[PDB]
Amino acid sequence: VLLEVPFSARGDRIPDAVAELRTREPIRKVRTITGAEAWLVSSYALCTQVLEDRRFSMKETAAAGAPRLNALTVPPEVVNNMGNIADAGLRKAVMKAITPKAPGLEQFLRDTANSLLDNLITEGAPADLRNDFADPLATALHCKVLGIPQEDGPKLFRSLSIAFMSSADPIPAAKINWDRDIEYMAGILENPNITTGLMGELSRLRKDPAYSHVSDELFATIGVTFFGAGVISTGSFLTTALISLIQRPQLRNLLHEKPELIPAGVEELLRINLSFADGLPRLATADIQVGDVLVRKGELVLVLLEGANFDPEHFPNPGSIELDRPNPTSHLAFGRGQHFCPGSALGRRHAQIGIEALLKKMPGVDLAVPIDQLVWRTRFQRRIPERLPVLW
Ligand code: HEM
Ligand SMILES: Fc1ccc(-c2ccc(/C=C/Cn3ccnc3)cc2)cc1
Repeated sequence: VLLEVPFSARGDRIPDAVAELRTREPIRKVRTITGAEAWLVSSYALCTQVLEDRRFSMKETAAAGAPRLNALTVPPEVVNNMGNIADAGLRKAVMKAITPKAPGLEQFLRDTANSLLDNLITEGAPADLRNDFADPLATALHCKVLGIPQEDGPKLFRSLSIAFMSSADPIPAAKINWDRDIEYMAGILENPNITTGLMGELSRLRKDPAYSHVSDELFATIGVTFFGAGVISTGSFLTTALISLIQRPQLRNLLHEKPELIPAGVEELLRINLSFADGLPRLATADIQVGDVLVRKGELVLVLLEGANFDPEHFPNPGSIELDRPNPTSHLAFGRGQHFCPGSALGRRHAQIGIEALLKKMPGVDLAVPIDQLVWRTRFQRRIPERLPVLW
């Protein structure tokens, strides 16, 4: 049979097959869960080529009749969300609202992490570091960043186990949740009490004549999409980074003893992270040579992030965490090119503060079950354990 993607939902180890593929066929034909054919790209060189050539288009993946990685979970126009934000003149305001350096935000993150951890310690081991630490921390962070009530976070969070599904077919619950969450964000924009964060700023610009013909639809869409992408990405990254750290007691102890090394540690944890369950999809808008393959206009290309990030040509001894690499931020964990993650700095800070807090409170943190007992979520856009049971 034609090789099927994805290879494994496990986020604790890279399949031996990725390295064989990278060496022998760094661009290779595969079949996606929809039955469509696609080109899987797995070397640093070819992954960077695709992501830096805008003729491999994110927007066009949404075209009717295209070969699909998975079913849309947002309206087709929303696949071009960042381009819509740019065209509306809103990129700078969005970026300023989501920087980790906003006054009080870092201290809020620290206080929230420490309170979550104190609750776990009071209750006693075992603790679930995903559902009762990493995801709540992500959720609290994004409510603060958006300027919305903390008590609204849990309901918004509960859309995400459906919103970020990677499904062969359209998902009826995804539309129900999308429409409801859009209505929530539209109400937020009409709420005079919402004056801070991303939604407070968007509410102001919505009433500013310089933005008078931006649609109410776009303003609410920004709220739903930034909450969803930010929460799912940060909660999932921190969860799987904590596994990688628990798997490395020598590194855990070093970062505990020398917390000034945590930023370098988080950068390597980003590099080796397996959180993205599928390659990043793009549709060719011209015939383009990629390695030994002439990709044809209309074909689907999938950029495998761990293909690039474990490439031994670019990252020697790729499975080893090294805090002194000469090319440390040159990984693709945040993508590359036109669609580079707009939340990258906030995502770094969320993980840095979360790990700093956990190592101080739980220096002896260890898995409370054998690692093979973790239950890896399937048919999802991220690789995550359903529960992360730890002791300390
Ligand atoms: C460790 C945390 C995160 C990781 C690993 C991550 C990863 C990524 C990656 C790989 C992309 C590129 C997708 C592509 O090119 O197809 C991306 C884009 C995106 N990220 Fe993140 N992200 C993180 C945190 C965040 C946060 C905190 C936010 C917002 C608050 C965010 C919002 C977005 C959005 C809206 C896009 C789409 C950009 C576009 O279409 O041009 N992400 N992210
Ligand atoms: F009910 C729902 C349905 C869908 C969503 C939803 C889906 C996708 C994105 C954004 C993906 C872009 N992206 C690429 C890499 N990381 C992130 C945002 C929100 C939220 C609630």
